Amino acid sequence: EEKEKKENENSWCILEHNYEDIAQEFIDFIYKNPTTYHVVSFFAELLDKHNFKYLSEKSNWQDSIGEDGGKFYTIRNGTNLSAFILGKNWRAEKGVGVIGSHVDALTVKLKPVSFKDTAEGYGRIAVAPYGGTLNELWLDRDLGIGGRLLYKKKGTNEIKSALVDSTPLPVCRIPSLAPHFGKPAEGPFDKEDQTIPVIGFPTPEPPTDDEKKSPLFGKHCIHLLRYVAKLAGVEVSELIQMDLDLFDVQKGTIGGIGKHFLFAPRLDDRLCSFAAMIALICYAKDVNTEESDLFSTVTLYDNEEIGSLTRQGAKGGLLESVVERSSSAFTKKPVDLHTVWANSIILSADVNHLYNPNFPEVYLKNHFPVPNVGITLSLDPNGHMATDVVGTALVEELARRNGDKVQYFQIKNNSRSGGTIGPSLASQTGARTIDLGIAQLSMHSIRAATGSKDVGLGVKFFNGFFKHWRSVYDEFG
Amino acid sequence: KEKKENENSWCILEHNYEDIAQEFIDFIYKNPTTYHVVSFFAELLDKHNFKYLSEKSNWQDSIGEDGGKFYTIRNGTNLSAFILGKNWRAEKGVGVIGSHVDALTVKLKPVSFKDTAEGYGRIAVAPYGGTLNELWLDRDLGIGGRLLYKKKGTNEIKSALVDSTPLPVCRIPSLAPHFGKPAEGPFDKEDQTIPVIGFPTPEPPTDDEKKSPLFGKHCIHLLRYVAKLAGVEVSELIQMDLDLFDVQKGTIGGIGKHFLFAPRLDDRLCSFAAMIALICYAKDVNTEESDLFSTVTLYDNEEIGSLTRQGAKGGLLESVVERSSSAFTKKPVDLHTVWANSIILSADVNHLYNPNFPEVYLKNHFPVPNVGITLSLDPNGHMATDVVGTALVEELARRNGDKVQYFQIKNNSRSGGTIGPSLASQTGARTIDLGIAQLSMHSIRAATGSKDVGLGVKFFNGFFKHWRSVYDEFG
Amino acid sequence: KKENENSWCILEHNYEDIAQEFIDFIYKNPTTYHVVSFFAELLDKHNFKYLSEKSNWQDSIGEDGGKFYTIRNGTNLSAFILGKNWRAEKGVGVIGSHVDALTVKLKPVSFKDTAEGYGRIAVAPYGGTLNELWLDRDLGIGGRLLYKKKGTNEIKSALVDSTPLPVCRIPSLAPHFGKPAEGPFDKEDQTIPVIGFPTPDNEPPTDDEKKSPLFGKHCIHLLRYVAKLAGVEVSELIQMDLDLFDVQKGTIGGIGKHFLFAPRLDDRLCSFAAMIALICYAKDVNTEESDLFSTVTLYDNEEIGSLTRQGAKGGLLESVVERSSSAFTKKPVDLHTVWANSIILSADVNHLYNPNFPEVYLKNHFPVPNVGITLSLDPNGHMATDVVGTALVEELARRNGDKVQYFQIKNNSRSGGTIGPSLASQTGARTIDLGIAQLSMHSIRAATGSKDVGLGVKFFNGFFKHWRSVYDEFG
Ligand SMILES: C[As](C)(=O)[O-]
Ligand SMILES: C[As](C)(=O)[O-]
Ligand SMILES: C[As](C)(=O)[O-]
Ligand SMILES: C[As](C)(=O)[O-]
Ligand SMILES: C[As](C)(=O)[O-]
Ligand SMILES: C[As](C)(=O)[O-]
Ligand SMILES: [Zn+2]
Ligand SMILES: [Zn+2]
Ligand SMILES: [Zn+2]
Ligand SMILES: [Zn+2]
Ligand SMILES: [Zn+2]
Ligand SMILES: [Zn+2]
Repeated sequence: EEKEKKENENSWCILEHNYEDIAQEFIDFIYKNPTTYHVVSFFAELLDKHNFKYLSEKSNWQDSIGEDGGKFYTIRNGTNLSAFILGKNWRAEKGVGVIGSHVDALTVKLKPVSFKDTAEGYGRIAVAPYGGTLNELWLDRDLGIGGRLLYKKKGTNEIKSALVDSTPLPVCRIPSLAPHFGKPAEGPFDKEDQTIPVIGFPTPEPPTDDEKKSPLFGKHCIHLLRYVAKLAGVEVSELIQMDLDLFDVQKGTIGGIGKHFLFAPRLDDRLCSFAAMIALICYAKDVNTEESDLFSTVTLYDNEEIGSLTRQGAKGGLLESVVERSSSAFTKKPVDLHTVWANSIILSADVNHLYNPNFPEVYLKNHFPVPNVGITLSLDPNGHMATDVVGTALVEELARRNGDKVQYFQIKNNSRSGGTIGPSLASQTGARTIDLGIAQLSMHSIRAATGSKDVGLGVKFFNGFFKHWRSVYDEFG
Repeated sequence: KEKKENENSWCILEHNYEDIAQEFIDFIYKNPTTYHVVSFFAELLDKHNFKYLSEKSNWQDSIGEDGGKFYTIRNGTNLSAFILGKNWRAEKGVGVIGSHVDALTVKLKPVSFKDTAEGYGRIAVAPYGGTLNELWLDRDLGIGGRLLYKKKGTNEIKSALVDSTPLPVCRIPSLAPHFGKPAEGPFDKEDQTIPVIGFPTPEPPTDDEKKSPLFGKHCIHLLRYVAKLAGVEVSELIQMDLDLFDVQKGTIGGIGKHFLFAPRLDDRLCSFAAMIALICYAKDVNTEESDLFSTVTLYDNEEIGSLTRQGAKGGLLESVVERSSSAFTKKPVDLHTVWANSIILSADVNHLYNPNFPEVYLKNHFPVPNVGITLSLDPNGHMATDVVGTALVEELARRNGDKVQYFQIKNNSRSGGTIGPSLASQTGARTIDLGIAQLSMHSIRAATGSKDVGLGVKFFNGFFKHWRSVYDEFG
Repeated sequence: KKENENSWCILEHNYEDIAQEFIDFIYKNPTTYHVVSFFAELLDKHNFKYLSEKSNWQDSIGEDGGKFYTIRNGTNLSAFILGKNWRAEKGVGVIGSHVDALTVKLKPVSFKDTAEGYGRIAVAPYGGTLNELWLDRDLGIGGRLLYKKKGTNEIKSALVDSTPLPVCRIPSLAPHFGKPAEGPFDKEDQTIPVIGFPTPDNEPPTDDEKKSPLFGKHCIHLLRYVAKLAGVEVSELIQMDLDLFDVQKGTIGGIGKHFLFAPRLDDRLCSFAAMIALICYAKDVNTEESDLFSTVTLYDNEEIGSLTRQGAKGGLLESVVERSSSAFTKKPVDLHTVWANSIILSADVNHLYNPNFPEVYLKNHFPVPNVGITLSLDPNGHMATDVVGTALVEELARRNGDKVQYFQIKNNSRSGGTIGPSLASQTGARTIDLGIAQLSMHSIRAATGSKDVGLGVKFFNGFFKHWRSVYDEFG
């Protein structure tokens, strides 16, 4: 009972040097929450279990947050979440300790009309890529279906939503052509005409009159509508709309001959999102908000893989909104947000690239990370990352204090860089922003890899950030 | 009787789609530049009892507890009209239609002067967006836009709009195919697609005309002409912002009159439909009794990416809502709560199925003429439309008796972007990309359905009436 | 006193002194850090009070207004003068420029193994550097060191500069070797700075030196060198952000001394000219009497797209005006009214006519040396300049006795973009892109007219004196 509670804290927050348990919780998390909707829902439920109070965006917060502050979260669009801890003794000059990550991952979306005519008896579905999917890595993979259904119960005018998930059933697969056929079997393949998921081969019930009353009748195969309705526990007639993903249902696993690796889908950026959220929860356990003088948050964004210019992406400003609304409700007096942000540190936590020993020519000597060491700073002099000399120094100081190791990633001068939310958050807030993350192999694959210790090592680092960033940043004044 | 007949034609109350189609054609023809379009809507708003508010003055003394019907203009090319009900509160949100009034055109260069070329007069021009291609060759081009002038013996700089219509002052002449390879396009936009304005025979500049700041920057024939159109002296002209545009008047067409052919549909088609819908809706709205905040905001510079003060990224919508709500309550307004409860229709024209290019249209995701409004859907952020917005629009249409169509690109194709994503992130409000579909977007002369203007007006009117009620189903 | 004012502020037609001060400024302040520090020291000497971003400005700015400046990141500076009689309807008179220039940055780990005895350092390009123009140039090293004195927990900053010593040179391969000596060259493997060729008798690292966080990240000779320049121990070094730059001092040139040759003109030329205009202007402003709000805001990261906290998109201008106006009045300020009445000059260098490349310059739309400020015009959103802005600057010039030139690209050419569109969009204010024209933009060593620095200062000084009065004629 009491020993199990101590052992639980030790596993989740790596207090007894137990990295294996947190690695498995991450794997289970990825497997049980295939879509962005599931991930945000998982964290929402996690936050409820650790006494964070949900606040709706749709209502003013002046009545919900008082002088004692506390632990809160809000959700936008079901895909964009911000959790935060506000201290009774917080002032504008203390700033905010932020970790910003994204919860969207490369996937395949069902088209608004997924219906395709049968092709020599084969059932197929019309889909679209979200980011750079539907390539050769997506061929011959077991694909489940899941996401958000919108429904309206009979004899009501309420539109409600349900999350669905076929796991472990792979409902479809994108079949490669056998190499025996020659040149037609050689990639790359047309994302509209060639990489189409095969969902069935049915044999010889037709649609009922009630099923035909569904808004989605004609838009999707009657078998599909029946299936998702059964998963949701509603009638076909009640289905209003849907937003469904196809995703790899292969469960993650520890691997390598010495178990040094973790293989799993959708690491970018659910890896950092998970580690940052668990760190927040671990940190929150020992925070009395009545005595604290800090403002801490993890904010999770959608649509980072498509450039962040949506209301649920980093450019939509959920962070800025949360800090403005909370501080207004907290003090009930004029808060200078420019002073707030000038004293803040934002960690833009996004996965970066582990050294791949089979492609040494793309990695910059002395500026790549390796597995199971620690967090990696993303450095770039051309604005792809927001990291600057003070932020580098802050993180290195933090790590030396907390016993963490820090690695570097920067591109070769003849190479090219990805871009993160970091520059966007820095510009929108005016606050010093540091791009960093847990490094991984095979980013944007359907199944990626990181170190087996790296989930725990990330949790450890981010926990130390929340504990010590304010004290460390004060050295620079 | 006359007022009942006008309401039927303009607001499609008696099922009359012909008249509103003709008014749209007349509107496009009579207002060739963005300046003219904004001026048209300003005059229209004045006639329906909307009060102009200047951006340069604080609105607290102009808007009170009763709210009302208002509009404002930035740069002469960015206009926001709004209806603020006396019983509005932050949790009601705002119902917004955002469209753009800029269209592909050709601009006179700051110095339009060119030396005569074997006797031919020509003017130096620049493309605004993807113009000066083969579709702009051999078209009758009028000249028009904004002149800035200063009356002689005064210091004030004033504005006049000018328009040569029906006179086409110039034409970009194709080379006869007889000459062979030189006559094959594409053509150089600087050296080959140059408007020919005249061929003058053997008065030189007077001493007064030389006092013009524009003397030497434009041909004296041109300066005299635009001076005459504005009713000012050449000496008084300080600057100008002039377009060249197709003066071919729009028309109903097709063997069964199913089509409307007209220039500059992108996006004056949705802008007109949304604005007429707002005026129709406003006729039956008592602002003393209303609990809603409704707006149509019209932007400039969308075709060049919206990053100007008069484009979507310049934030006129957000400013209007902030200034209105501060003046209205005279107390702190939670603008985050306002936008969280809002719906933005990003109304921009999308693509009708072209039966001659079936390979670029996505099966089950193309619109056809004369059916209804088309949702623009995109999973990679080119459009702001999401699952809830789709369901909302479909719910709204089922209630109002409208039809809804889909547009989405093929996976192996390419998509343009709209202001929708910009508005969504700037406000944090759910934004829905949709519009009236058309053929031949970005041509000098495009086409849509002859009923689509009226169908568009009907849908947007339905939006203003029922969006709040329908969106409450999702809460 | 009068001789100093006449030299700096060009009051007795002395253009050579200010040109030489500019050359000295460029030579003594090679990095963005030095440039901001130079302007900070200049502002201090002219009685502008420094305000930290990290504290509320309520206790530093009162109803009297005054002369102030603030700094973000050591590279983003905003200086401003706020009049006691200022109100929202007077707006703000803004010059916005950038102080970052194309350079070469040391990598976070600059260490390289010796290569047949040669010492080299690992570096990266900031903008389009490490090309053939960067070969065979004498390169100095300088920038910001972070250190922590022994027995303290205080991270402090020091600026270092090797000038006149060129520590580095990127050596071209001799043409004798043939094809390998033909560019372009790989920026990672071929354009690597050579820093030395050490001999055995450069001592081994001491135990204290090994305690540095930077031990292993840079070779010990480099660490010892930068420690000696800052006056600290190697062990105390925490981090560094260092540039490589041309140490060739600028000069007046041409057979008639019509030119000025110097490195890093983009955009320290306009920044210097704008800042000196502000100080010259500020000498005769009594803030107790003034009703104006004036600012020069200097940005970092313009050359890489401005999307950082210290770039234009980070909003230091907007922040300055909001914080100032809040502390100034303590009765709420309508910022939308403020910006609606404002003028922003986006002052960034544009392109002088290069007579060797006539084919890329647009006839009647290029500037020449020693005439005056050049308006940057573009109808596709690369610049923010509009017809009213053009007329304002021309009016202003006519009143102050300045000359104005034009720059616009040919229809078949390509344009760069400035911060102008960003600033116009973020504020909603009318923004005018203009600048002092130069040859050879983005070279390691560029050129402008020898009179153009003074002509720039004179024009910008005229702007601060007269912009409010002139813009009132357009109302
Ligand atoms: C050669 As193919 C278009 O079938 O990948
Ligand atoms: C766009 As990314 C840095 O999540 O691969
Ligand atoms: C070959 As050509 C420039 O006359 O279209
Ligand atoms: C830039 As567009 C969607 O108006 O063609
Ligand atoms: C031809 As080479 C890559 O040595 O510049
Ligand atoms: C990006 As630029 C207009 O300073 O060359
Ligand atoms: Zn990614
Ligand atoms: Zn990522
Ligand atoms: Zn368009
Ligand atoms: Zn459009
Ligand atoms: Zn530049
Ligand atoms: Zn520049």
